[PDB]
Amino acid sequence: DIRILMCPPDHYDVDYVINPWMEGNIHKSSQERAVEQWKKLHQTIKECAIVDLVKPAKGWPDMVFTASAGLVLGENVVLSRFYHKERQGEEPYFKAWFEENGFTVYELPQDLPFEGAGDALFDREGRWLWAGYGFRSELDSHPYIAKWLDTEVVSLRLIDERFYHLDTCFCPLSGGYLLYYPPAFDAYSNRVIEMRIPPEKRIIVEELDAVNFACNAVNVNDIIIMNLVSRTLKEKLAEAGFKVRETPLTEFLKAGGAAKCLTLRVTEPILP
Repeated sequence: DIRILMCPPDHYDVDYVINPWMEGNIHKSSQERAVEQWKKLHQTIKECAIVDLVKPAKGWPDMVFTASAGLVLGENVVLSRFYHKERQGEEPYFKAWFEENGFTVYELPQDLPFEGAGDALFDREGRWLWAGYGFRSELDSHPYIAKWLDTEVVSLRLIDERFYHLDTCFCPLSGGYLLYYPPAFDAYSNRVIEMRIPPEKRIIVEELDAVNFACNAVNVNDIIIMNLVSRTLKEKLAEAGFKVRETPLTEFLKAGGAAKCLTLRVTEPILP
């Protein structure tokens, strides 16, 4: 009953620069290698969850990054309104997928950016929604989300342009654990995190792992899937009870995304 939406890299390239990882990388991706990497990730995820696919649209290479299609809870989705025109053309295709698959879609005002699960991730027990802002999603979008989805929203301010989406530096896990990179957040936001997640449940990443997108991890039950990380972090995760599966995603890091960015969990139960 866990289903994840992905989108294959049929039209994938680096064609523009809308985050720091893309600088110097235009046309530096190998589409064939990207296909191989994506297929390995898809197979690994499919061993843990059902994978649904949306057909990619030519001219929107970042459509592979389905985490930003929208924010799902129950039968509802808040559709993303992308900050950059370079991704705004993905919106009708994602909307069509959500409507075809039975979701009720909420749409933000056109002038109010919000980038979906890329910037907003539920606490895994459903106690609240963590929502990033500062580079893509506007803080003013958070009340809309709170009302549309009937959830407390805990807003977190991102301060490092490399970690421009919440999901690149912050990953709620099963068992109450949180995998995150504190320097991506301002001091107040770190205090907000710390008030809610006690130290024994924090899995703190160091910069070396952060810049390899360690926090951009897919977690299904006790399995965590990520691009590549240190033995130090792998041992911390194993001690917390997680089975780590690594799979190479270098062609996607050239666009500033990794395993989690390539996925959207479309089964998010409403929990009592």
